[PDB]
Amino acid sequence: MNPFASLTLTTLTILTIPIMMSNSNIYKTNLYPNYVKTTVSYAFTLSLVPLLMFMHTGQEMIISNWHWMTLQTVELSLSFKMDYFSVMFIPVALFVTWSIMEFSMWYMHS
Amino acid sequence: AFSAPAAYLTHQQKVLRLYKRALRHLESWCVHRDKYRYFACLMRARFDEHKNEKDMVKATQLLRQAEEEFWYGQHPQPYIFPESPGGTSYERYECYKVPEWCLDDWHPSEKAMYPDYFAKREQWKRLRRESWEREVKQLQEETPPGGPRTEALPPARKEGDLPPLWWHIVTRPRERPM
Amino acid sequence: QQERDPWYDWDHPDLRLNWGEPIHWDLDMYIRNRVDTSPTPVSWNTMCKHLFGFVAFMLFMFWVGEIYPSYQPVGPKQYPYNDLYLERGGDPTKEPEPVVHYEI
Amino acid sequence: SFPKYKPSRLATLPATLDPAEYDISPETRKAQAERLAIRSRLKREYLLQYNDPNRLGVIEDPALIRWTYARSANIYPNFRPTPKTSLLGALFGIGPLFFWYYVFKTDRDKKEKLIQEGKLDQTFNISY
Amino acid sequence: YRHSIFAVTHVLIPVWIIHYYLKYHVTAKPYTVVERKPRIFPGDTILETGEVIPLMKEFPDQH
Amino acid sequence: GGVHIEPRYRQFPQLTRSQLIQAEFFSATMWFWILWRFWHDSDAVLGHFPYPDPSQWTDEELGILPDDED
Amino acid sequence: EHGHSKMELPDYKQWKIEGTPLETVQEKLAARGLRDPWGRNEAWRYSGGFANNVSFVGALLKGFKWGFAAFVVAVGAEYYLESQ
Amino acid sequence: MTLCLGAITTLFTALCAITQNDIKKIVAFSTSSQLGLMMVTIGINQPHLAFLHICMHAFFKAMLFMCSGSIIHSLNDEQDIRKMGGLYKAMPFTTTALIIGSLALTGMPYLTGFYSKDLIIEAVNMSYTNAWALLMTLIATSLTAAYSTRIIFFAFLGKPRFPPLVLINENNPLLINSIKRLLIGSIFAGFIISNNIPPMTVPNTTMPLYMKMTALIVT
Amino acid sequence: GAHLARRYLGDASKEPDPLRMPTFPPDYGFPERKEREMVATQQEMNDAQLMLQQRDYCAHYLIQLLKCKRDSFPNFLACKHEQHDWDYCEHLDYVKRMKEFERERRLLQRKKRREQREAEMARG
Amino acid sequence: SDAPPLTLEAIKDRVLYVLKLYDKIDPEKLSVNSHFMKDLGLDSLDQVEIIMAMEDEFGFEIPDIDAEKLMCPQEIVDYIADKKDVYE
Amino acid sequence: MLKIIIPTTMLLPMTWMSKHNMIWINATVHSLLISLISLSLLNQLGENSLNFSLTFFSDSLSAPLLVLTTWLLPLMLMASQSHLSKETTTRKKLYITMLILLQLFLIMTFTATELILFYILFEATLVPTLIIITRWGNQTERLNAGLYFLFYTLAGSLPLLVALVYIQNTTGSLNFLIIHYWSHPLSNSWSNIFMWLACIMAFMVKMPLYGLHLWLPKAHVEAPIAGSMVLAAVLLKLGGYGMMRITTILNPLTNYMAYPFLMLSMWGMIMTSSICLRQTDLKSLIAYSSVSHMALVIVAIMIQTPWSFMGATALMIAHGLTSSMLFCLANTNYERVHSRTMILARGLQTLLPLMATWWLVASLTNLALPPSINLIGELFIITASFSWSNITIILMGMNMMITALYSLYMLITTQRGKYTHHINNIKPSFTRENALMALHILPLLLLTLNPKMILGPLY
Amino acid sequence: PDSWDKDVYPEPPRRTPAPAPQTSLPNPVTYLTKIFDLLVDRPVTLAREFIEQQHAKNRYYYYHREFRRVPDITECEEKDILCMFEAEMQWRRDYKVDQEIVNIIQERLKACQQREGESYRQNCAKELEQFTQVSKAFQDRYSDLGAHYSARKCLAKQKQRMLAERKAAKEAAAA
Ligand SMILES: CCCCCCCC/C=C\CCCCCCCC(=O)O[C@H](COC(=O)CCCCCCC/C=C/CCCCCCCC)COP(=O)(O)OCCN
Ligand SMILES: CCCCCCCCCCCC(=O)SCCNC(=O)CCNC(=O)[C@H](O)C(C)(C)COP(=O)(O)O
Repeated sequence: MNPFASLTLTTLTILTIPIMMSNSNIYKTNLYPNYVKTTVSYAFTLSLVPLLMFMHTGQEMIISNWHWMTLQTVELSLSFKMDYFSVMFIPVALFVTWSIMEFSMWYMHS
Repeated sequence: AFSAPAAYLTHQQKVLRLYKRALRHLESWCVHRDKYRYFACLMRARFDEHKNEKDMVKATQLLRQAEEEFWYGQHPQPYIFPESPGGTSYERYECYKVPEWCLDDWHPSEKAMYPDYFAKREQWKRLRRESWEREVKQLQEETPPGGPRTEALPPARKEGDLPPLWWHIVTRPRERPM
Repeated sequence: QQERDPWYDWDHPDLRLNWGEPIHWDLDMYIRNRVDTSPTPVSWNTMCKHLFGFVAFMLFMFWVGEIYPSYQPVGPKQYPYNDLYLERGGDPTKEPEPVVHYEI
Repeated sequence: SFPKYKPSRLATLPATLDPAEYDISPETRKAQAERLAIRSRLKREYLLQYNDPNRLGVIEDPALIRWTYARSANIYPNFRPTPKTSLLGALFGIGPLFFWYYVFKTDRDKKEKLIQEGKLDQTFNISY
Repeated sequence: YRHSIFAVTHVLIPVWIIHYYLKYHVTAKPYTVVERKPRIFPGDTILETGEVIPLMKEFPDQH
Repeated sequence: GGVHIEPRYRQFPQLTRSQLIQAEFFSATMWFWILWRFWHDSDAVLGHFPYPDPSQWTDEELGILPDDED
Repeated sequence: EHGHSKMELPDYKQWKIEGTPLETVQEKLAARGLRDPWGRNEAWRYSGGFANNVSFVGALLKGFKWGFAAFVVAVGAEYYLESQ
Repeated sequence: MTLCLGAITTLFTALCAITQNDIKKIVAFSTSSQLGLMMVTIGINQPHLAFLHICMHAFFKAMLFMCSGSIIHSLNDEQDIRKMGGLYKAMPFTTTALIIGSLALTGMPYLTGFYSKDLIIEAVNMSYTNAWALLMTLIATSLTAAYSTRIIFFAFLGKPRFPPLVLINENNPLLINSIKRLLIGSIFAGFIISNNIPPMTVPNTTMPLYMKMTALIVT
Repeated sequence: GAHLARRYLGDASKEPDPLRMPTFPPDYGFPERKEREMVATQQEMNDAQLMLQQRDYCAHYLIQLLKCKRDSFPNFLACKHEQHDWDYCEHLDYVKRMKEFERERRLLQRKKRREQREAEMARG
Repeated sequence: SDAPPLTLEAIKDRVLYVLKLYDKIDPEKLSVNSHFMKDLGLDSLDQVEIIMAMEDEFGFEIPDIDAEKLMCPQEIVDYIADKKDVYE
Repeated sequence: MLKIIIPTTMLLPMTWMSKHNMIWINATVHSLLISLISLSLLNQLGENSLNFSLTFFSDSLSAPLLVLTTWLLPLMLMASQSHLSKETTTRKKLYITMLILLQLFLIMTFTATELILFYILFEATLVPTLIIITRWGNQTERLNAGLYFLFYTLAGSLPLLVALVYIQNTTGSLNFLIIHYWSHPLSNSWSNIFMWLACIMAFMVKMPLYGLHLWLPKAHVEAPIAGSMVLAAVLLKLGGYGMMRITTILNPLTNYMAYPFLMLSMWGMIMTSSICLRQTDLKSLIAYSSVSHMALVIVAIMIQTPWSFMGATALMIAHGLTSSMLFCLANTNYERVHSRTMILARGLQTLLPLMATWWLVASLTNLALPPSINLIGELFIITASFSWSNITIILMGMNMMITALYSLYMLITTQRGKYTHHINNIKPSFTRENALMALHILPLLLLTLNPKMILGPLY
Repeated sequence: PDSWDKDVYPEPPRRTPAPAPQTSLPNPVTYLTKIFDLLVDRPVTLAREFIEQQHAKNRYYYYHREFRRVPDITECEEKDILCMFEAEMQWRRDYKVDQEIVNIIQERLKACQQREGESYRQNCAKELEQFTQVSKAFQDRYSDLGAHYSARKCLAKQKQRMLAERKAAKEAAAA
């Protein structure tokens, strides 16, 4: 149902897998920079879909998925706003980050 | 850096230092090479006019007005070499500098790799152990009463001797260890 | 500590200190990571005068620009339904003084 | 002639602009010589203790010990109650407290007066 | 081959987990995923009801 | 991942044909895009709707009477 | 795999002050009885591929010729297609 | 307050950039002036235009920093523009990328920077705002063009001023691809994004002819 | 703008204040006073949820343009006619605002001239 | 980085190359061991100019206290090699 | 509640009957088991309390403090293992006995249905701490330090005893439940003012309140590492717990008697923070940071609002864990260098990278980086204070900035820069020290997932 | 979903437009959503059906706890500790339920603002009024009690409020 939320949360979630694997063996090899670059490019390509779906229709959602706590009458929950600004700035930031990471593979080689 | 400093700078040394500083700041002002050559020849001509002055008092009166003129027109953003004490990479690689004694704390499994390197290290250790006992007596006999006047050290004078206090000058980490 | 000689062979090159020499009472104030007293190409008083003059002039000119604004030779923008009464706050049970827009 | 440079506390005088270095007398040369002599003696002592293969610890610096002791533990025995110390202590330790007390007491009095008069509009103010 | 495994373990599995979590746990509670109301233009028709929005007032068109 | 190019010491560096062709291609692409957009959308730079002259409007449409009625 | 190919320096007699602004500097200096002792050291900066410069306007118009040709061809194609 | 803070920020930072010698410092002061322009846009009640400028600045400023880093690495970690001379032919891809990015930064028509900066200037010219802030923004635009000129002139046009051992090299696919992706972006993304997003503010259809061209005139 | 120079260097009372404009009744000039028309109703404008600042007298063209942009999605440059119509209507709105400004300026001019003539007649 | 590992032969070649471009020196007379003041008849300001030219050639600067006592090309080469840690 | 008390008592015969080389193992294992048992106290109700018997009861204010107290003992044993290596078996057993006795008193003190039993145990905690400081301290100032730590406390708390017995002569009871259910307003009288002062100052001196904080740098610097840990983590929180308990009978006088102390805290949190900027000792810097944090907790308790109490509880727990970790890191440096001076051993990130990571995480936690529970408590207190008065933010904001500064100062002086050349006895960090740091830091990050467990009874 | 009551959490009928394609170009959104369906929604549906049948094989129940009403603080003797205890516990339970009612109304307000989008200032007016009423009642009941709040303090606050209202009404009638 409504792939908007699934895709938007999938981008952010798969941006974190290399941080989880930073204690694995790949972090001790020289393939890690390429691994992070490939992850960022895949995340950008994935995030390009909710932008298309907003462009076609104007899809806008709020996702309050995890409830952190409730101080009496105030409820604090893990909530994501996926409005025009978010779904437009995510692809741009991911594109620029992919370019910068590929550049850094050459700049920071030594 | 390597040379031991003296108690004072003579007039000649101060004049030379002013000339080098003024040339560097003129180069910073005149970016293009031919313009810099022109104004550097002009500066040299202005500098050696008073070369043959004989008295001390008026020579010292110059190089004072000269330093004031230098300070007034000193190009507040001079060019600095990247590794110089103001350059953009001055202490860039000092976080990669590790002392040699750290290798004494390696696990035997780590020292299992590089056996030849650690054998050479033990040879160096033995050489240092003997040379130190020789060096202490050398420096004791050589030094004047009341301690050393200047912080300059003597060379080795015998056949098998090593220069006193050599271990931490020879065993510098490197300029770019990694 | 910043204006000590950077080319001397100090025992502590980062701190620019020698073993055994007396330590200034306020060494931790001057550690090259904090306040330094190095001579500047321009005098302190001149620097202060110029910076304060620039800031004061900018503030005064912004105040003047507030007094004397800039705009275009147009009248107010007109909105149809009583200046959008219902869509701006609402209160649909008070029947406001209706406003009418003059066609020219 | 060029405009003069005026030193300040946070922008000191360049060493090259000091008239003291252009007034050279034999006593100044002897002072510089003995300064370098004590510096060289200290450097020789440190370098002898530093290059020792037998030493396996920290080279104790009496200067650092003196600095820390003077900064921490030598203060009170050399403290003397004078007009300057008394006035500065009174000001720096009492003035801020009374200033801030006046500020907060005045603000809370104004707020309580507004609440009692009923004109504060505390709508939606649930959590306090 | 490496790209296929990367697309499987790094995109497909997380999207499966997130879609399950959203479709069967997050939406089980009210107002957890709130959606902006879609825009309705004159002349449109609704799938739920089937009614047709009447057109506009025929503005006098020129240039 | 590049090719081997040796230093030159005071001579012009060795250049690859690929980089020259790529740079010239991208510059030509930029200039072609600018010219194409200006040809097709010229109003984005010069405007499309003329600015009227207010002083040229007659007093009739401005509701101006000949200084005696009111 | 590193750059170990034993690069050889050119011949020092190659660098001449002639045909460079350093020559004009030398004339202006000799007008006062002065001379440049390091003039030949920098002649390499005006000798090889560095001998020719490009203006700022020429730098901005790096690929205007090919771009303009392609634009003309494309607009001609658009005219020959729309007028059909 | 937002409008005034933005105006003073953009003017002051462009003025500082006008005379810097480190290339990274010049690009950083350009970034700060662009941020000031973004705050000026916020002040005149145009948030969507400010977001659009954010999106375009990302592309072209990131490309500018990559080109600067390429020069720095190729000249043995040297950053002062006094010591980089004729690089227009010695490294042509960085040259063309830097020229295109500088043209986009200065609001050259029909580039990525056009669709944001041109609208910012048109919007600030036709609003009930400060006169001082408007003048500061115009001078800031002129100074933007001026410091882009400084970068190009001192880094690519003259005779070489770097040490004799020439190690100039661009032929690495990573660097070329990374730069060229953002080059294509800084050419076309403005047009694509502006044509794809829905309208979020009333346009400035009719303006005086001199006032429509003011950004180009000052640039 | 020249009006800024006229107001700030000349006579302030001679020219209108944009904050309190208009200062004269709509019927002072002529008693015809035809009313403006609205094509888009309240409910359809709310349903399209344009913007509070976009719900002006040109909103029917904006609604048509949004219907366009939604319907022909992949062709993001399909109907440029609707953009042109919306821009033309906004242009006409702006020229009406300019005409209102000019009318108020001329009315202020004639009011000041009336005051001066009455003062001169009373002086005589 | 991609900087070649310069050797003592390269340092000596570059030092002599810079010195041969100094027209105040006759290229026939000078050698690696040729002293500046006596064998070549140069002034102190000429020496400081030579040191500055070496600094420009090699991209790093020599402190004045170390520079003022470099009187032969051989010890200039030795100083550069010691600074750059070039054993070979 | 005796299910925790009896094993803690059995720790003593277990220690004294142990083999000469197995005391540390037994004590650590059984202390960890007791902590696991104590974890069950965290299951609380929104209603009154867990009234186990007529003597002991537990609340959601007592439960986090009890869990922290039980958790601290294994860490103190691990850190004490090192510097007591060359000690005789009997004196090692005596040290462990002092730690166990201190824990037993602390556990009983936190339950303590009655107020004079609370006074007796809250004072009994003074003797083991004094013996620890003055027997196993390294420097000659320990004796003086001990004197201060003793007499200050007693000077504050001898009047409290009088007040307590006086209250029982008029109210008839000191049981906290009856005290709460039968509370009456305090009229504005000089006698009531002095009763308020007597009830408050005993817990004021132990926070410590600014101006009454002179014992703390001495006691924390001169004590051994276990003493420093127990002082910074748990013993400072006794004053906060007591103030929370006893403010129920001091209303509405607290509305205006709190003004002298609030200022002393709000301005004081500035001064002590600024003191941390110019400090040549690591332990002294950590001690003054503790003073600043407890000053903010004082402001929270005096404001007397629900958000204030929740923030105060969270901040007590967070500060306890953070200060213990920072003291442990400083001690790891000290056991290598033997100096306790910040400027001497430098550039330690190159030589010990994982310990540098521990230092970074500890500094970030002390800096109140979100979503750490340190920031949760600080933000709740700041919001409550803004409701109290909109000007407080200024002072609060200043403190926040200053905190970051000195925190990163400590991180940059010791870990960054160039290593000291002449120090060549910096061995790689042992598994014991790394495990100590991990066991300090992991509970903080886990507690950030369930903050309601440390937000007090007013959650 | 039946998991929650639709009356407590109201929602509009949620009318949506129908696809009216004006060009012959195929939009990528429909192909991408069909691909998403085939590659994501079907495996997820299958896994959920498997887990749901596994749950159905083992079904058990839990119940909502009911609480009797007890006399409140207004009918307790001065020192009668047992009645005060019962009344205090009842008052605390009522306070928690009131907090949760306020939470529910706040959730209603927040959901509506997002759903309305651009016309939220006019469209969400009904939601806003409910929040104002509930907030006024809650603020009257429970504000300024302090950290050591109790049923007695709430009763005293209500008593003084009633005294103020009575005095105001008497002075208004006798005006
Ligand atoms: C770290 C240093 C802190 C030292 C402690 C500071 C707090 C001192 C508290 C005051 C001491 C007196 C304790 C009284 C115990 C409470 C009992 C009580 O309040 O009952 C009052 C008794 O009140 C008193 O008697 C108070 C007399 C005070 C005498 C002792 C003075 C000690 C110094 C007082 C000034 C210092 C206080 C602040 C200290 C500031 C910091 C050092 C009513 O008595 P009745 O006669 O039965 O009822 C009256 C109706 N018929
Ligand atoms: C852009 C910044 C502005 C720059 C302004 C600077 C102004 C500089 C002009 C000042 C003129 C002077 O030198 S002030 C003149 C100072 N007095 C003398 O020169 C007398 C004796 N000179 C020496 O001894 C020297 O060392 C010498 C013989 C030259 C070398 O000797 P060698 O080599 O054999 O060692």
